[PDB]
Amino acid sequence: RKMAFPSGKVEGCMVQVTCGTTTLNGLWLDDVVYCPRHVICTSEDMLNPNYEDLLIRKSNHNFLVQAGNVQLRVIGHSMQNCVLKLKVDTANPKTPKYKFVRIQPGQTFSVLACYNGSPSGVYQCAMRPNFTIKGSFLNGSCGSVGFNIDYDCVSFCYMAHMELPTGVHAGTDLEGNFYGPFVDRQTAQAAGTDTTITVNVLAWLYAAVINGDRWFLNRFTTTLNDFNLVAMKYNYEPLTQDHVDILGPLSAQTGIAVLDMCASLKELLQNGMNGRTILGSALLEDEFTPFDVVRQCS
Amino acid sequence: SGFRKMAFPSGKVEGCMVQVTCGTTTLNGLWLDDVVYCPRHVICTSEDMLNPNYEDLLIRKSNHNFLVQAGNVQLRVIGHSMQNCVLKLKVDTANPKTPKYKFVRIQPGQTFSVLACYNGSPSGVYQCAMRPNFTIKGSFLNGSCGSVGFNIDYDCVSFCYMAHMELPTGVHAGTDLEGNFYGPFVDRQTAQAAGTDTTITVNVLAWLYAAVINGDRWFLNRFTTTLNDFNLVAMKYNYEPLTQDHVDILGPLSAQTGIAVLDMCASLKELLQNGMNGRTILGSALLEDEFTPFDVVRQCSG
Ligand code: NA
Repeated sequence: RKMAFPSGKVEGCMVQVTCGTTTLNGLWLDDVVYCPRHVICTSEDMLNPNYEDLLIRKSNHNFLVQAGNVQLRVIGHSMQNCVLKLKVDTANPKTPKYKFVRIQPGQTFSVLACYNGSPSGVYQCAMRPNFTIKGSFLNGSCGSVGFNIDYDCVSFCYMAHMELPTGVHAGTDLEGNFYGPFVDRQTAQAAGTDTTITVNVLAWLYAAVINGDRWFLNRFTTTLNDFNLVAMKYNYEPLTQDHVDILGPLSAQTGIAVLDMCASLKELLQNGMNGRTILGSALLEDEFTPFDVVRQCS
Repeated sequence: SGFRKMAFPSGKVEGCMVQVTCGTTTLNGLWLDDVVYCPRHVICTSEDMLNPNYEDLLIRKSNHNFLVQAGNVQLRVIGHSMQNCVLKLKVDTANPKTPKYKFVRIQPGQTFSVLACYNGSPSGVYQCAMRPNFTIKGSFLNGSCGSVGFNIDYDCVSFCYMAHMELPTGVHAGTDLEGNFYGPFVDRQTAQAAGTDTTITVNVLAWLYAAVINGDRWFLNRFTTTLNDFNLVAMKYNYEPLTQDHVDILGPLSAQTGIAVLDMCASLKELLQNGMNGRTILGSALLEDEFTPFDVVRQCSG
């Protein structure tokens, strides 16, 4: 059971942004509303949008921002990469302590999903190696904002811009930089073949050991290079020395060296589960980071 | 790959979470209007928990024995009473963040979100179902201060669950907000264990309909089954029996897809026999049973 962060601090920041007939979700922090810049495009604009030119043709009156039933008056607009910044005449009184951060594939965060024009659900996820996010099967989302919470500080890391044909979404950080080889233009785009986040699977095996689920431990230890040869065969991400270092705390806590756990994982890949489960699951979980496990399993 | 279930946004409940301390025992309470609800075993020592006599423990308490903290603000308790297994502390301030709310008792198979507290504050939210054996599958639950379960329908929070105990297998058990336990469990540290759990068959069938609606059909077959034959097979896999009520409930999805309910039962029978052979349904390599017909009809009948 993966948990998301409590979403209340972000809920107070979700607003609806309308340009023409397009309405989508924006993030209201102090006196700025952040949203995908493609809100300014028409159907025909998307085929080859000149966003800088389209934006200068736009005026403050072209934007309608609503926080609940209160309209926010737009008093200026600028673009930062693929994110539109709408200066509004009112600072959000619910603005939490926050910062904008960029995460790496394999790292986890919570998504507050908007449906029918307001925040509707929250889930925990990992950014896939192919930079997409496995969201809800429900289509027609008005957008999504991804975040982590550390103490009282919300670290915003993701904003959804598009749905991909496979049921996943793709997006930017809050400075408008895309994650992955995607563009906010109407053009043929597909997620690349995805792979399993190996360092997270190892983190989760450590969680299993901490919770007393040990049947999969074996006496063997492999090498980083021998393991990666097997990992590649099974569409697992290569393990790096950095990953090994990251797992260090869990190795010290459990007494299972990383390359020792890698040999357990190699065997699980090559031979299967043999009718057993781990932490009650018949499948290996790759949406817990090492930091998630350390934090939740002491 | 599992099915991506969403929890309700937890903000409306976060505004109601408070800390309740009795002696050395601190746990989560729910502050609604001028009442704080929490498990009555907050008044127990570790010794008491084997055979607590709650009436005897409570008659000896005064209002000022209860420490209630809402953030860095201390709430003054001005009365207290016990309703079944829940303690109700009247405080001198109505919670200004109280949402529209009601208390409801749910049935096994129903879903709800859980706002989990850890280390003395809300720390995580997840979506779950009340299992057929009346337990909740939680997270790692290392040092939980409690949990509150809820649904949110049109800005009204329906509170349906409060966690009281962790059971040996890592699941938890608890009560409705009137303090009545779900299942045969008691708020006493004595040998009690969850019965064998079973899969929520009607939920799996609703989710298969959601899959067809969203364009997944590889698992359909040309067979049907009688209701009794299906139940004889399903129970061999530890699936819950399907009732005529369940058949009625799936009616709208059958009418939407053109697939008779007992035809979908034949498909489920075949999926249990074959597995998924490396394929997914709605992105999931597992059969999902924590998505109810109500939510499917709502999110897919459109
Ligand atoms: Na080993």
